[PDB]
Amino acid sequence: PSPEEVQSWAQSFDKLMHSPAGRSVFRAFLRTEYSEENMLFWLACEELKAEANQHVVDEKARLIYEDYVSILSPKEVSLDSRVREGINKKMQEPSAHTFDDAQLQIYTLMHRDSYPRFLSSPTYRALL
Repeated sequence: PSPEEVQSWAQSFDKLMHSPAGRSVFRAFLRTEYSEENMLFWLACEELKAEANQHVVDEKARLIYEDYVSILSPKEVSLDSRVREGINKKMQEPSAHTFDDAQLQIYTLMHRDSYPRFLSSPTYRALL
């Protein structure tokens, strides 16, 4: 929580996701703009990598395809296109890298829509 996490996260993005306190401040600022669901969408996607098993890989795969692609609330991650078909075709016999295309597209939305304002958001200048 020192000006290092602040000066460090402003020079590179990895340091922001490769640390517990980073994923935290980002989880809060986003909550304001009502853009936190995408946050979990990243952990749930990068969580399936600590498995790559086979039996649990299927149950969990549904939680992701169910909690979003199916239906649940207006908080549906902004996504739906050529990828909606690739996920439905790859859904059979999934793997620890099926959302690699979806999880990527989103990580880009936060980097492009949240980084320009986060670098100047009070949540980050509030500790500066």
